[PDB]
Amino acid sequence: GIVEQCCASVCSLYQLENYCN
Amino acid sequence: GIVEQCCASVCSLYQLENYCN
Amino acid sequence: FVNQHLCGSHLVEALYLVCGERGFFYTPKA
Amino acid sequence: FVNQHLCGSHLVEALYLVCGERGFFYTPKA
Repeated sequence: GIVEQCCASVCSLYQLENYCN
Repeated sequence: GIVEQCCASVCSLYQLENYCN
Repeated sequence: FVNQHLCGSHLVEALYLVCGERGFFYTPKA
Repeated sequence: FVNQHLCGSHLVEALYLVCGERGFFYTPKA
């Protein structure tokens, strides 16, 4: 999930864009 | 939509909570 | 703090504060 | 600005900046 991938671990642009509509 | 209801017009708690999961 | 004009990052912050753990969806074209 | 630890309102702000017009969904329990 977004918190585990981007807060608990270092985020990435790939990860973030998976949550755009 | 959220922008028309809460930015272009005055928001409300009812409106905002319609967009919680 | 919710009964005002909330635009842009201000709107997103309000959703964050109000929705808490549930999270939310922000769609400015629908 | 995206390749770091992004928590809380910081994460939501990044999604806002990156996703732009498309908007996004923020789900911290999935």
